[PDB]
Amino acid sequence: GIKNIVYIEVNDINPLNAGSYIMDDAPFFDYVILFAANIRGVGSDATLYNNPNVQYILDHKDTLIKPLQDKGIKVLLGLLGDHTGLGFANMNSAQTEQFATAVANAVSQYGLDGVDFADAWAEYGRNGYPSGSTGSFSNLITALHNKMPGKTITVFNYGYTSELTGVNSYIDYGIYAFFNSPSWSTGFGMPNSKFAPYTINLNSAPSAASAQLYSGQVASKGYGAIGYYDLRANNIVSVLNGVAKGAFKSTCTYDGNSYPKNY
Repeated sequence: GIKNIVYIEVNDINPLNAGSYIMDDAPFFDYVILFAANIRGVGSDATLYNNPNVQYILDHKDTLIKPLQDKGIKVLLGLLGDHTGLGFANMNSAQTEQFATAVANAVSQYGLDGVDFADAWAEYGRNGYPSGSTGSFSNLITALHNKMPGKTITVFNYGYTSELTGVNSYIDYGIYAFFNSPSWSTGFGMPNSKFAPYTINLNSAPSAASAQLYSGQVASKGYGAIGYYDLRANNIVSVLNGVAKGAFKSTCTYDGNSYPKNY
């Protein structure tokens, strides 16, 4: 049961567009990631910051999130560094529990299905924060798991993720971080059934022939997911139908609904 996991840049793209692709009377995509809320060091606090676009979607969850979940799509909050020098991987123990508390609170408050960690753009070490890893990234996954054990946690395989092997039982999926070409390996010791070794950039899209070939390999090699980054509001069905044929022996169709970002 390969899962299709798509990241949506909510600064540009209305997440409802993920619901416009259909394969076998179900949404093509199984997980939608609202990319992204940020971790921000503010003095000695580790903070969760939702920019106006993220916060608008969360404030309008009944119209911008719930319709996806009503279709059976799991909707996750993306988490990304934001240039303050503090990131997932250089926190002390107090900051780790602060950030875990903030994230779990966001998931419960907005009725989300989980979170995705993308350890990018933290600019580790700026503003007096540690320049290297403190080992906090593994403790953060454990803290968050303990606060919300039935919710999904995915990890984009970028940054300090190599440290996560000891905690990987708490991680549902890992996603390969480079686009349009598979790497037949996994990060942080994940089994193949919990990894996407192939991640399609839906903005700078590959050919449908490359998507069908590589997705068929994802399936025949027993991997459990395929990643998709930057679904836009155009009709990208030729690529997704390539995957449907390759990985799912099926087809994917587009319903024509291009949802605007008018907020």
